[PDB]
Amino acid sequence: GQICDEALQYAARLRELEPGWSATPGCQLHDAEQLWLDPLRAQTDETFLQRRLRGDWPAEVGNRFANWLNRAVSSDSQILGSPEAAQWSQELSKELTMFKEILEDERD
Amino acid sequence: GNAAALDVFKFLSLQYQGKNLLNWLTEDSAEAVQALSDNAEQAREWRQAFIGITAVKGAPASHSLAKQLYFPLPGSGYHLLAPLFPTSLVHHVHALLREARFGDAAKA
Amino acid sequence: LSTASVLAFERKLDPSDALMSAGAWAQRDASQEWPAVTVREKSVRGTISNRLKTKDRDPAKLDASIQSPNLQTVDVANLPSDADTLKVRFTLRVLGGAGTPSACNDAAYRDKLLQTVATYVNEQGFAELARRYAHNLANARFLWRNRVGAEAVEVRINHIRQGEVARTWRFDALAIGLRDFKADAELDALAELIASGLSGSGHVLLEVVAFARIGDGQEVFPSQELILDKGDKKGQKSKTLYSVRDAAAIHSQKIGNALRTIDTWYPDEDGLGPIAVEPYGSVTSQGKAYRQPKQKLDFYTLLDNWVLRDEAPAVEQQHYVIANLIRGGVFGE
Amino acid sequence: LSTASVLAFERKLDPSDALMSAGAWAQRDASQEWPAVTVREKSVRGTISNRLKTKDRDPAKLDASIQSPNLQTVDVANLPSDADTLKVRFTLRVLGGAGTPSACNDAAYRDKLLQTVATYVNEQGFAELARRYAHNLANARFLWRNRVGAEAVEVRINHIRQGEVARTWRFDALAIGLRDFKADAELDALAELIASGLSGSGHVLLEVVAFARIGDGQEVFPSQELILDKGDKKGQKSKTLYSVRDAAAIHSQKIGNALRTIDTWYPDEDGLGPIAVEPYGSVTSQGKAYRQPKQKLDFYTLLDNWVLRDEAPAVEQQHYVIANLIRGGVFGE
Amino acid sequence: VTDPEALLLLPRLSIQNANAISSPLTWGFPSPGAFTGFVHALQRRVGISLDIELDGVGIVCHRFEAQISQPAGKRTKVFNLTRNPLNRDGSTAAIVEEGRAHLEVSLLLGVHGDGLDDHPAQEIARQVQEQAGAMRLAGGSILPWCNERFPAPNAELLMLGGSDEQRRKNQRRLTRRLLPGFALVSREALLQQHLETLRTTLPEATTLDALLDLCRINFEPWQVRDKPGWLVPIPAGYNALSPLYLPGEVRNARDRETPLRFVENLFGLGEWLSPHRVAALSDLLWYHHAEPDKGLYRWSTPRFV
RNA sequence: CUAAGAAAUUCACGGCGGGCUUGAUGUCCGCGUCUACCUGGUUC
DNA sequence: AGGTGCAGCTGCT
DNA sequence: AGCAGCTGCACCT
Repeated sequence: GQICDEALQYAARLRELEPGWSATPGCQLHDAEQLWLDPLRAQTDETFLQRRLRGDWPAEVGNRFANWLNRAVSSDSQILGSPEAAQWSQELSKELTMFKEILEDERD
Repeated sequence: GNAAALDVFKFLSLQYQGKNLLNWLTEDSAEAVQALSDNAEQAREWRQAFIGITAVKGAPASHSLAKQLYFPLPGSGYHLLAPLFPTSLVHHVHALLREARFGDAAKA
Repeated sequence: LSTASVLAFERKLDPSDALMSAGAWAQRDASQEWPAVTVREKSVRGTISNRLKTKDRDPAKLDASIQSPNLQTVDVANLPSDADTLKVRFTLRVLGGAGTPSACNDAAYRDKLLQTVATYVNEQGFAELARRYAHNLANARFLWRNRVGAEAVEVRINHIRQGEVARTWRFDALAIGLRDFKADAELDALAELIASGLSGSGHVLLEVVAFARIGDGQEVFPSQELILDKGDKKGQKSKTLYSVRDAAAIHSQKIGNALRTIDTWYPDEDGLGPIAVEPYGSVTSQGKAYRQPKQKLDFYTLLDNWVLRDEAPAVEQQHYVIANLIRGGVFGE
Repeated sequence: LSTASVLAFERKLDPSDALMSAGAWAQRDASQEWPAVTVREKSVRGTISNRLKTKDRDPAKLDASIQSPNLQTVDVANLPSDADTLKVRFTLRVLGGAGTPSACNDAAYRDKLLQTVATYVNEQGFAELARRYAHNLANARFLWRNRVGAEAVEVRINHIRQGEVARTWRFDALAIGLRDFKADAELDALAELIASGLSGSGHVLLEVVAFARIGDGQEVFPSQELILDKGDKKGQKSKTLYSVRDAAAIHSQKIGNALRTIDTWYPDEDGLGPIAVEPYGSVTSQGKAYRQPKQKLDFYTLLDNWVLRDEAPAVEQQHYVIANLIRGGVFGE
Repeated sequence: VTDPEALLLLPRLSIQNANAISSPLTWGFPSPGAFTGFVHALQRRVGISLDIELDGVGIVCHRFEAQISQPAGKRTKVFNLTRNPLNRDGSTAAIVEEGRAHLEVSLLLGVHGDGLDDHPAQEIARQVQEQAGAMRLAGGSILPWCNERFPAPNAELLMLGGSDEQRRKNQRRLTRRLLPGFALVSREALLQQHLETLRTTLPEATTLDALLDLCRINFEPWQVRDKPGWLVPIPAGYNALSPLYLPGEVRNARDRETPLRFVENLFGLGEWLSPHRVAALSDLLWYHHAEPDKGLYRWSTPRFV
């Protein structure tokens, strides 16, 4: 629960602090983090710039953050075969369930 | 007090070392006569002089360079608070801190 | 009646820390994206050049002592090697209500002081003191060593009412000297604004920018800090210069000292020019103190004779008492 | 009468850090977009080569110490392999007002000190000192080890008034030696300009570029930095070189030391080259002090006899005192 | 000490040269007694004339830097001092030490008055923000607006008017513009239960603050004990050590119309939280209460968790 | 009505001379990515 | 980059 | 004909 809030504050102060956000290296691949933890429109705001990340469904970022969180909490047959890995996955699910509601009230 | 008197406090501070007459310098003069080796008036003057360490010794006053803040009452006027410096609490915390920093068991 | 045992005044005319950036002349009107100057480090090595002792000179010992030099590491700040000028920016607010103390013990001393300040303001305004305070904004005394040797210093001052500019002022800081106080047709509007803000209604906000054409790659002089040093084998000092967010800066009290250089009425001479308004008026770059208490021209005895015994001094020396009431301080019996 | 307890002066010749870049000769007129010289690092593996104390100079100890090598990492700066010239560029400004101190306690001392300096400047101008100062910009002495063994050195000097060029000078730095002070017709215009700056009648800002033709891929020598930790055997960094934003450079005090190599008046010799002006004029490479205090020819003896007792110390030695005042420092007690 | 009718934002207060030491035992952020005294002074100078009451404060620290230094690679820090004027004889003066800091904070206030009903909200917010930009907060002056940016105008959120879903969406709206930093709350019950857990050795409470502001490692018979957040030792009011005097008794008093008392600090525990992880925004607010029969003058944050 | 109220750290400076980092080497074996779909966004 | 207490002195009374 | 001040010196961990 503390590790979620540190990432929230780092996304709120890191990209939001610097007043610049150019095109990412490899924009076909570096666009998920550049869309989620990215700023609003700027001087390079094209026609499909202010109508792409604010109009699209901002709910893939929760599963993308859960995919990063799955690496930190190690899983295997030692935990998945027991009944503690199910609760250890359900706690991360209950934490990342608010990641689309608290992390999706800006654009949508 | 003044610094020039501080060495005299050493003569008032040796009564807790070796002997047990640290409270025997002024009153209970059985240890203050065979070890004092004086008359009765000299013993009375010494008992009056060494008992003045623990006295009040001052009229209740403050200064213009002290703090004196205001504090609000529940639905009334105010109170003037004059905070002082906790010498003894600071000395106790300092003695608890330097031993944890360096000492016998902390270094072992 | 007597003097209150607890007496205190609050600082009016408080500035902020000024920030330093760099760029080129004839683009100074678009100087909002100019990059900041930064503090770096370098190493120096010198030899014995101090006035050594009167009997330990010893012409074989000086040769043996010259072979071991000194070695340091210092902080330093320069302009970039393509930038021409230096920009110094700060803000100032005038606070108003310059007669009322922040703390006073008696109720009779308080009203006697109140009516004394009331007769002063009713007889003459704050116009002389504001005309002298606006000079150190019209010229650029607040850049201390950055003003020496420059070929062009200009100052832009703008007044801020809402989130927009109400009025603007542009000066040429090298024409207005550092010795006399003369009244121009443009300095009087700023003096009237400072005098209206100093009379009690609220606060008045100004923003002061100074541009100094200093060279190209030359070094600049921010404030340096006072620390109690390290004392080990490592490098003890860096001759540390002051920074806000990786940008070289000047302190607030140094600019406040530069704005206060007012009184030419001290009884030594006006050969040193104006000094800063202090009780027992002393100069740190001079080692000594004018306005000694052996004469009757310090702050305490003048206020004691003006409030208690009711003998008003000369109209020149009436400005000095109001000046270090605007300055502030803690005084007690 | 005695000397004041606070007495400080500031320097009147301000140079900057001299950055270096590289290119090809016969293109030095288009050398504005030449790329800079960068600092790299490499590995060295040395052997023992110092004197042995003949206490542990055994036949087996030396062979044992040979097998354990010392491995270090050093910084290095070379020219590119398609470029043969080095270009060094800096700016300089001459301030003037070289008699008035920066801080002074006594007012009876500073008035007669200003009287002494004023009778010097009225008796003879700043022409001799400015001639000897312009010589050290003509022959490129500020390139210290980048000047030995060079094929050709050339120096350009500009005069800047606004963002323009007022006058230009070109010199062959190898024809003008490092020994004599011989007057040309083109060097005297630069001497007149530097004296006009030092006197106070004008603002003088110069920029100096020096080209040195060395060879393809040869090693250049920037300023060297202090390493705080003791040198440690087996891979520790051993030397570091000075830099600005990814470009090699020389310190400002090192190219300032090569401008005040002026005085030939020291009593040891005059044909062994000019040395730098200093109190107890001393070379740290030689490990000795000319102008010892046992004689009467150091700065603190001549200054204290010229002001306190009014004993002029001969025209030749009067340029030494004024050059020391142009240098700066804290004199007195 | 009621639930406030409205909340008042003060969006980004930049303070220069505040007081850093704040206690005879700590040195970090300034004490919250400064913030409660600031809002009481603001009430005395505005709310008497605008017919409102201000009692609560919420301290969200956006950023913070201190004038400190690091000597010789030692594991301590010192304070950068200022240069005072010379003495009367003209030699030097003795040095007293004080620490200064540059902080940027935000303050949410609680309004209980009846002035809300008869006047527009934005006028009250604008007048409070305009009057607040002319005095100081912690010994350091409040810096005004800078050019080339859009300034933040403060708003008046209404708490006791509306539906509950609209309430929760407004509280989720106002937490958007205050998330960069964190909030500071008090933890008396947590310190009490942690004293009662390890009470089998020594029941002195002062050896508990000095057991949570350290890094304790009892290794294997390499592990670090799980810190539940960011626990900091703070000053938590005053405690008297002298009887109450009369308005003329003590000389050199600040005012001769108010009784005086000598006083020691009290030390408690606090915590820095993200603003998302609270239920409502009125749980944060700091209040102060006095028991003049005792000597207990204490500020704390009630109605939190 | 705020551990309230107040404050100039400054002047000068050559880091520098030398150097051999080397000698050998096997990354191997095996594998099912499948099912669906109107751009008639306003590619201004 | 010490504060406090006392011996001595002055000086016009 | 003493009050008040003031300077300067010494003590001390």
